[PDB]
Amino acid sequence: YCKPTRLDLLLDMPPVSYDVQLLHSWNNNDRSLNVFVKEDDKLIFHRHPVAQSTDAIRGKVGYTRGLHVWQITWAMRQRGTHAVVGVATADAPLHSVGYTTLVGNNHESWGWDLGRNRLYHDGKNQPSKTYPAFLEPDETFIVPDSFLVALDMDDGTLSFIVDGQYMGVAFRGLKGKKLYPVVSAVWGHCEIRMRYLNGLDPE
Amino acid sequence: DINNNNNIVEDVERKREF
Repeated sequence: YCKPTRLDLLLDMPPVSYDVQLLHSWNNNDRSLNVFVKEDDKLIFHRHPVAQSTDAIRGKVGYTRGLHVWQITWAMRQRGTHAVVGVATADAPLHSVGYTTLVGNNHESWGWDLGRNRLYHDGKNQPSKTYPAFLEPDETFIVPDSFLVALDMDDGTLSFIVDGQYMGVAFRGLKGKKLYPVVSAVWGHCEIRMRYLNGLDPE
Repeated sequence: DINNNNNIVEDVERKREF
């Protein structure tokens, strides 16, 4: 549960400008059509209040190498029954009927369910895993409104940092892919912000 | 409903996938 040195270095760097944030923000050309990027606030998408629907959207950049960190802000009261945060390849589906853990439900996505404290990957075929891993079985862990996602494409891992605490590696095995930030949501009018902070090339 | 959604608004993504 100790931050890697490379991550400590990145987290120390001043964060990138809004102009650069916009290069990595939510892609309005790579979404469920039941969400949209807000015109006046392009770091944020809005989900239309569609019943029995789960909807996702990918960030503009798919990372293949280096360490990358971004910030998610997702207000507790706008999470509903299935608030999932992670990464996906370009082939991951961005919608399902019903309310589900869309991100992590297939071989193309890896998600942390913020309400369940559970990780999903190929979730129709594999069991979910408790995260953070230190939680005893019935134990509650409240994810705050904002937290960080760390994708290390060189090591091939996804981890999370919550209120400055490294929560451990969530997923492994990601080397050689091209992975995009993604969230799946079920709450009507939820607005979810993603802010890219920095990246560090390999070496 | 339980997720602040309703049946009145169109499921555009579902109709796009039809």
